[PDB]
Amino acid sequence: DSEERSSWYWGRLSRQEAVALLQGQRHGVFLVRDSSTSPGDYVLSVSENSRVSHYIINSRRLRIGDQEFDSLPALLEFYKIHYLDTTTLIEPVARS
Ligand SMILES: [Cl-]
Ligand SMILES: [Cl-]
Repeated sequence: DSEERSSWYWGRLSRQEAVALLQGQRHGVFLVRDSSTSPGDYVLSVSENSRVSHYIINSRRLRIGDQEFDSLPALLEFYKIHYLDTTTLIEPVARS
């Protein structure tokens, strides 16, 4: 009913732009961007291991590795609770 402030979703953001935003952020700081190469898919970018990880989300059916979810919020919630490689999702990257 009411529009929300922009948060974790950045639409069609390049990998380079995602890195610019996330490099140096505390581990678990993240965003989601549209796939640059595969219409319909997404990428979860997250500060991790002192660098930036980019997890491919393949598409009510969203798959990351061997884990499937029925929505992006569900996927993000799952990885707030469960580790990816070395981090969980903590919070969306802040906007200037
Ligand atoms: Cl950290
Ligand atoms: Cl931030």
